[PDB]
Amino acid sequence: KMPLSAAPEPKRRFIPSKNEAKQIMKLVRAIREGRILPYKPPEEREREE
Amino acid sequence: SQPGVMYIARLPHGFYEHELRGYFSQFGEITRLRVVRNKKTGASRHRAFIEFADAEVADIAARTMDKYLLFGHILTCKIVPPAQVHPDLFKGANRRFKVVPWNKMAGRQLERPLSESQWQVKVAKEEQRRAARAEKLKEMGYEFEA
Amino acid sequence: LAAQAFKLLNKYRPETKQEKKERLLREATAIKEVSKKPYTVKYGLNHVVGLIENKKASLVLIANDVDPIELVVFLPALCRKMGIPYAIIKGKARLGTLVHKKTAAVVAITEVRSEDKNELAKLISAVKEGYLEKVEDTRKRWGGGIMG
Amino acid sequence: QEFSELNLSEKTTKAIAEMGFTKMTEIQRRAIPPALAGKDVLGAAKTGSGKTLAFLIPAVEMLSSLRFKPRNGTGAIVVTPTRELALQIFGVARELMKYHSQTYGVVIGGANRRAEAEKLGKGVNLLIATPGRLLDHLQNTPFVFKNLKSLIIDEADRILEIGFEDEMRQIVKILPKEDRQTMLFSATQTTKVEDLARISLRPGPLYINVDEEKKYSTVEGLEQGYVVVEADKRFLLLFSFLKKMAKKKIIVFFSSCNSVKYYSELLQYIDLPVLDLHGKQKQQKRTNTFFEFCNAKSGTLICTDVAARGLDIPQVDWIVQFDPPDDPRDYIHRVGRTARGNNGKGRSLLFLQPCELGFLAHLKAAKVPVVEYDFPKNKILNVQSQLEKLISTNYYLNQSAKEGYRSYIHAYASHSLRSVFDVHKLDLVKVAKSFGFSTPPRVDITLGRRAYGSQPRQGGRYK
Amino acid sequence: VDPDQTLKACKALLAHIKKAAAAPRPDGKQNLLADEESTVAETPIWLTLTTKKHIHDSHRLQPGKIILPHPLNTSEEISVCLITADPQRFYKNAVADEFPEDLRAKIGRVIDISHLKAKFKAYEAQRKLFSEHDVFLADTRIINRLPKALGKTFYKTTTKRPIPVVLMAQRDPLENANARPIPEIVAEIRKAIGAALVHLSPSTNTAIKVGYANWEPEKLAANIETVIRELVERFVPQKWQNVRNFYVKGPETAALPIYQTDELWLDES
Repeated sequence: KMPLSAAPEPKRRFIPSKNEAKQIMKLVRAIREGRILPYKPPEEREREE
Repeated sequence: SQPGVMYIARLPHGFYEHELRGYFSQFGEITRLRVVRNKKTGASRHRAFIEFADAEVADIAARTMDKYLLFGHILTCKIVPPAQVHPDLFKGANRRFKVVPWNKMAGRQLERPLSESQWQVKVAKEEQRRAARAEKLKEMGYEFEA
Repeated sequence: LAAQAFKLLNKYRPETKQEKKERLLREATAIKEVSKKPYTVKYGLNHVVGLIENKKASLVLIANDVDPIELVVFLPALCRKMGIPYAIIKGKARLGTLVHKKTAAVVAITEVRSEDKNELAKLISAVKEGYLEKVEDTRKRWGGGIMG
Repeated sequence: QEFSELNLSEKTTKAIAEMGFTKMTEIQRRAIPPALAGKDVLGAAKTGSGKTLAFLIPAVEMLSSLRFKPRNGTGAIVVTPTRELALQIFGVARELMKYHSQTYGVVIGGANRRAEAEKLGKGVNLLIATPGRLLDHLQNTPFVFKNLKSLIIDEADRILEIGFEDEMRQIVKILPKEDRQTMLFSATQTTKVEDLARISLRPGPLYINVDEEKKYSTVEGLEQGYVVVEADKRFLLLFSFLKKMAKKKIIVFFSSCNSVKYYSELLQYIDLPVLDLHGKQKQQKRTNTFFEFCNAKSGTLICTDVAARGLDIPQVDWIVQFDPPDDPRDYIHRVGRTARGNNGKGRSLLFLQPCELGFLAHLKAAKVPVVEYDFPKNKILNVQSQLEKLISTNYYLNQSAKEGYRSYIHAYASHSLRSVFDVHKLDLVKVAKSFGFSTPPRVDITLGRRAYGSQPRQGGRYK
Repeated sequence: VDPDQTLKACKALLAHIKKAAAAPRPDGKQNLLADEESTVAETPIWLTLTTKKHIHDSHRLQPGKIILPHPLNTSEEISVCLITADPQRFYKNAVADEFPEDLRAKIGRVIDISHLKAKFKAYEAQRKLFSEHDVFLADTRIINRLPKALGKTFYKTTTKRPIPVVLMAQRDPLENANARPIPEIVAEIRKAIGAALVHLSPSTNTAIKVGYANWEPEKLAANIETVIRELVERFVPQKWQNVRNFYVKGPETAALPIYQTDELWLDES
């Protein structure tokens, strides 16, 4: 009736992701250096091409 | 060669009369079929009885369509044993269950003109039911006139 | 029943690499110029086993053609012991297409969005009325033989 | 006499000043000066006089005066009957050693054995313990207890009532005796208590009596109401009650401090205002909160039954026993008398599951009139989905719910009336649903022939 | 209609309700979440009309609103659900900057029609929605689609049918919402909370909730006469003749009459 593990649940399973936060900040640094292109919604890419 | 009666329940709205006959006519010949429906409003009670000519094909259909997830309904396909078959169970089989507007009949009967003495029956019924109601509310106390 | 289960699991597929990078680029430029927990189909053998053991999984779909079959023989008994409804499906490649991989030995669903919780419940009941009791007597018996 | 009269250390004076205690009761004033002189103490005070400070001041003074360190092991050991009493004494000792470099710890049956073993190995100077777990740690775990100078036995009548007689006999046999000061307390005086005082204390005791002689334990002028509610709806019923009996005075009793803390945070989020008295707060906060509740027109205060055992209960409309009572005789008689009140009669409601109905048979044997309260099913405010979403999304509330669930299970397991309240008859899934869980978290409910040719051992050493 | 006769009917009904609620129950138990003042307070008072013929030729599922001098649904225990049509987020923020003293407190949830057909499609979900709140308001733009979204759970009875509110002005959802501005939206909902509801059922009986048993009897009598006058010339066909009975009523008591007949026909007989 109960789980086999009595170990505590890590707080990471209740808060937003930290790996994605680091990835998003790396992307923000890349956009600020102009290395990568920013976000354009798909209808803009369709009417451009 | 005895017929096999089949009880099908948890019917989705749509699997009523001709769809049942066609779909289980793919499974074999059907002698009779009847969907139980309400008296007051013409509407299925999600329940039906289908009589096939062959008992083995009835067992096959009930076995392979028993726990079928159809339109959010898990069906109930169970073969009624030959000893437990009620005699006049397919009384309204192979017939349409017509939707009859009972309340519209009641309203247009309320509209309907009574001629001379049925209004005397009207006021007689009115007066002694008022008398009984008067006894009931004189038990607690509330006076009325007219 | 496999079609119904795959309709629900196709509603809850994970995201591909392109959608993940596209979404992350969207958040990056939104930061340049609020969310709830994502709900997906859970996959991976060790991850799904850990979900079953902790009674987090709600429905488990096990592939039937795992070539080292030892990786999944204990799984029906484990689901029976912990009380999670399970079903054996045809094709690890089918479960693979669902999770954007070539194959998937087992998938599990734990929790869903509100708008189809009832549907998940019905599906669970469906398998536990449509597969678990048809297996209940033959799950214990030896198979095969050339008697005749 | 006030606390500044004795020449205590400045750290101890500052700690008592922060608690807010400036005047003593009789038991403190009559026990602390002889116990600071090194004399063993035999007491007759009840729960709530203030005996906790009366045995904690000499222990803290001894530990500070001999300059104890964590490498020195246990200096003083306080043995308590139940785990919640041990936790209350642990909170008091945490408040008392705010400025003292000495360590303090609790060892109670139902907790992690390995974590307690590591805690004892690192060094706990003041050890507040439960007899079975204390004996287990004294026998099978390596930790230093050779520098023991103070043994306090608290509420010995209850410990002899539960059945820890042989456990305390082995505890007194194991513990060092030379230069050990013993202080034993009991609200009654039985033959087993006399035997324990004879084996433990030295030939010359000092017998101190602080007890009221006019105990009004009459078995006729009482009326105890009860409500039969299944486990998975229990809290919901309470919540509905606590939202329908607004603009009234309600006291609610829970079995543990952890569940009180959890339900306090829960009712803060679920927009029902309450007041909380649990042993994780400052003593000053608790006294101010009880004073505010005592001088209010309405409101509800939630606390532990053992925490409000020593409390001047004011006139309230409802006394609710949500959890099983720790002392059923004391609960029925004294809590019903304080529920009835000096003026217009309040009512004492008890929450019963449909597996503890044998309590009613006990109420049949004691000739206590009962009143059954039923509730409609449609008038229960269903906030179960919101509760489960809150538990699943909030990490602090999830932790508090787990701690309250474990505390409830362990307090239910360590129950005096094991026939009426048996953990094995409890459905853990339903009670965890009451706490707000979809699946019940893992807890430990528990925590022939002799050999052929085997004659009893007559020699050798086993460690 | 003679007003002091309705007044003494209100005294008789309130006296019977008070005497019935104060009677002890003989099973040896007492109600826990109920009190005498609460049992009286939750008891409604009904007004029933027995038109000679049918008022409507079918089942009209949208109620009719009658404004009262003394409004209904005034307790803070009453929780209100608002069913909007275009962006529920817009109306959530509108509630977040509306009247926080009363309207914001009463309004418990605000949902769209899309999320209604998404999350409350099964019968358990709409039964839970029925059990949670007690006053439902719905935008007139989507009130036609509600019989399908909220099925027999909401529309077999009449007590908690959605009350129509106008939230229009004088389409992509996110970029604009064709709605009247906020203070008159507050007035529209406020006016709609306290209002007698008339339900155009086919057959003769039409019961209208008009008050409670904690009320002053003169307030109840004023409510009766106003409900009579706004009921007859607006919803009863062929006006002030079809009327036969106005029965004032308690839910578990008898029907006290206000009898309005010398004649039971029209000209045809």
